[PDB]
Amino acid sequence: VRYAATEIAPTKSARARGSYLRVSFKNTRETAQAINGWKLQRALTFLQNVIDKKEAVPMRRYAGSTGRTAQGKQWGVSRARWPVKSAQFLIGLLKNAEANADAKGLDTGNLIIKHIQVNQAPKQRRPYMSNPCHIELILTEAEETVQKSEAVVR
Amino acid sequence: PDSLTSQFPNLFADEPPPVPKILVTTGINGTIHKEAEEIASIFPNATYIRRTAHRYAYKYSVREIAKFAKNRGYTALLVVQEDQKRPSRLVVVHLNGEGVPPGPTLTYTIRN
Amino acid sequence: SDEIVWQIINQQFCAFKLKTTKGQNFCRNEYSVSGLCNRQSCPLANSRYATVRQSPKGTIYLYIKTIERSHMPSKWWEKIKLSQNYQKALEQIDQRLQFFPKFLIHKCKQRLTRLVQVAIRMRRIAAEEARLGEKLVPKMAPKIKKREEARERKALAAAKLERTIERELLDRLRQGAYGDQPLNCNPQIWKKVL
Amino acid sequence: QKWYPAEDEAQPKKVRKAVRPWTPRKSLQPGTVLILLAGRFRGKRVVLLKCLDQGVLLVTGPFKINGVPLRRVNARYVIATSVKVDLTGVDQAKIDEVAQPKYFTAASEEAFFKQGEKPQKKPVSSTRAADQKAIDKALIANIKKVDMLASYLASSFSLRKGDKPHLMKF
Amino acid sequence: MVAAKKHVPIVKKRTKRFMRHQSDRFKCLDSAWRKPKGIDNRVRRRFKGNLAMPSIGYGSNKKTKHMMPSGHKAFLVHNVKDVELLLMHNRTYAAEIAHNVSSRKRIDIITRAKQLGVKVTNAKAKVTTEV
RNA sequence: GAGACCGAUAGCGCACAAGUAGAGUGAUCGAAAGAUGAAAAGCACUUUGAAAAGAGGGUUAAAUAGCACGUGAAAUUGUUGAAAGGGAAGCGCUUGUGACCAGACUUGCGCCCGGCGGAUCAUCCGGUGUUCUCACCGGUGCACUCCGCCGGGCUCAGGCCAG
RNA sequence: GGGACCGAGGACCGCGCUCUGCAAGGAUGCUGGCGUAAUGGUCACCAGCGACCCGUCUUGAAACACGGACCAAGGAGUCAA
Ligand SMILES: [Zn+2]
Repeated sequence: VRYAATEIAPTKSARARGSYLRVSFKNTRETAQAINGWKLQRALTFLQNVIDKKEAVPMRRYAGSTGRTAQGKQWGVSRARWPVKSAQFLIGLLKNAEANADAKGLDTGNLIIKHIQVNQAPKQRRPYMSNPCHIELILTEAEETVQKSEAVVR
Repeated sequence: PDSLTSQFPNLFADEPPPVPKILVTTGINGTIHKEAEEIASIFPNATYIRRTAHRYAYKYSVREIAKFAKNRGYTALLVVQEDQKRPSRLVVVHLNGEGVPPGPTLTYTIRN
Repeated sequence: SDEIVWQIINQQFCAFKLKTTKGQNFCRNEYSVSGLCNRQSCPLANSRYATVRQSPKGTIYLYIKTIERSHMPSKWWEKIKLSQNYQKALEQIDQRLQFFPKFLIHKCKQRLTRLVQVAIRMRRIAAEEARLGEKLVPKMAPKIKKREEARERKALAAAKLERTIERELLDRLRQGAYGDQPLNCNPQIWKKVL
Repeated sequence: QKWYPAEDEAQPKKVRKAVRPWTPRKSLQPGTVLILLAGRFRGKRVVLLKCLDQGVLLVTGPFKINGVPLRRVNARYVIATSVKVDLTGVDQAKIDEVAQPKYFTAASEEAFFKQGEKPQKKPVSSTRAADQKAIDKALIANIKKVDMLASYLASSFSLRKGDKPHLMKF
Repeated sequence: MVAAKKHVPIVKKRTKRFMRHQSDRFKCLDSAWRKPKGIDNRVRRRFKGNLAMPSIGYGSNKKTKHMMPSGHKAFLVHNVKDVELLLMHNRTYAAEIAHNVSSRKRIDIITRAKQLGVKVTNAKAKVTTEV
């Protein structure tokens, strides 16, 4: 039979969740896709630069023609914006998972974001509807490989 | 533990056999050959033999194979029982040596 | 009034009738030569009838029903022991179901045939199951399986498995379990340990 | 037999299909060189000995010329070639012996422990090798007399460019 | 020799389900067959390249109707008394244990069918083998 | 006191804050909204941090039952994996490739020889019930007969696809 | 003489013939292969051919007009005289 790819061990992992966050789902989905599969320190610098209006977030799926700056040359996408609240909610979620990893005894300088996922929260019932979101994310240490012994003949 | 040594003299004796010889087989007319061979690679000096050759072959019992492998010189006999074409139970039988009978049988459950 | 009894059973209702979607109907009466709801093998519609049954002591009996005692269902069937010799047992049916409908003579021999081969088939698979010693047992109940799936999840977190392996491996290097000049480690690493 | 028929399984009716002898084609004669087209000896030229029943043909190489032993083959899987060799001196009694159907036809510790192992290649029998030599002894001596037949029978048949089998005369 | 009786070869005239028209496009329409009733419906007038309709010409052979690939007809069984109804028909029918039968009652059915020589379709659902 | 009634878009508008909340100057109009668990045992304590939120840990048979709470469909959405594509593609017939899943006849009977044991064997004894000639027990034994079991020997029948 | 497709039925019964049995009221014989896979199913994709809007309602014509964003639940010949 087939066997699915098993989960990396929980003591090598670190989890963080955010539910019912009053933040736009289309913007947070585009912000989370920008930093998926990055280093932890790489992501915290990028999301802080988005806060300080330095580096822009490309818009790919939920893309609206708002800005066309030269900062999109590093992504290849001609549409860019600056999600501030989406960066702030994702920063506090990444810092939460960094604190969780240190409680579990993980190496702070070598987490990567292997899993980020944005869902939709229930709509806030007020003709105008808000679009909140759920966010969950998992950090793990980089895969460490050790050397093999030379095989012994007998 | 004095109660354990008297009840099971073979496991808790002075000196075990130096190089244990282990035989791994499957459930009867099993289909988990790749899973049992990897379990055979877990324990050093272990060989895998399928329980039944063909679908319409002789239906050897665990009691028989324990007698057959003890004659050849094996130390333990392992049977991996399958459910849903996946390993589900591990039966560990201790064949021992010389004159003492095949010792305790420990059945386990392989879940994940 | 055997035809009238058949009209009520067949068209309206019978308590022994099992209806399948496969095209054949089945009779649940224990006194039926063939478990089918046809006219020739109804114990109810046929005032004179024969069947073959097996006692749990292993004795095969021939049950004969006559019309002259049909008003008393307690004294209805007469039980007649059949021989273990197969060709002799077939002759008792021919002798005792004399002047009966050919269907009832035929289906009593076939029911005799099936019951004798089942006993041989019973003794063969009992001998094989006593040889293997394997027995079918129920699997784990849904609630117990839900319990061990939940408590294994908590045990896996509480184990902290790769931390415990590292903790125990570093314990043995400290305590000198690997011996002097180990093939386990790197000599510039042992000089750190002193 | 022993049992009464326990079901309504009807017997088959009496079929009207009598077995009659197979009539081979006129091109198949004892001594005809044949070209094998299928099997493990495909493309090899061999010499026919006897026409058996139901389209089977008893054929030898002989073994010292090409490598094909005493064997059976089906008529439709072979091609007959116009060259015919002499069988003077070949033992018809020995050929009639190797033409029998029985000739080419035929729980413990060791049974359990050889489950999954590839069986070893059993060698040739004494009678199989001896009967081969007895049949071929008068055969290749016949083959040497006709010029270039030895290299013909040791060779393998193949098709070149422009070789159209509907126009080739065999 | 424990198998089904001698049966003529099973020929299925069509192995594919008749699917309702436009059921692939609209999720509200289930795939269960409904005959089209519009007078300009291209399926109804039976133009080429469209879905065929069910018809009595697709009907299977009466000798092999309701027969499993092994040659048996399925028999739904709820307890041990139902298997014994198959004592005389162990070559024509096969025991299909109902889905709401418990674990223990299934083993009683499976033991009984082996003694009677009756094939079981689902003999490994809630059971396991212990040595 | 009842029912071949309805079962939370049903049944009275209202199973619950219901002529309530809300609208209109007013006469009047008038909703939505049931279900944790057997028991709150309704998450102590550690640690993030400004929150209707996490990570540990605990209660419980179960917390993927945590006062967003039985089950938890579809539309719709995100992540992971496979494949494809550039105004394509979608449906019908027919193969091919890859992935996953399943797993074919359920695989047996019959003779001969030796030993062992039970019987429906013995014109054996005793008892019980019966439809009054049929069944069932208890005790005897192996001259005959018949069944099993064990140990040898032999034969036959077996599902499907080719040629 | 060469080739293709097919083998329905299932004790005997009939008409016959080249009469120790036959080609005469429907296929048997021999040999081989088949369980770490014979043989199927589902999904995805490529390929050849075909077709490419449904219900209503008119027309010589639907290439007219009306309805259709999607999904769940509700929803229309009933009961009395
Ligand atoms: Zn009936």
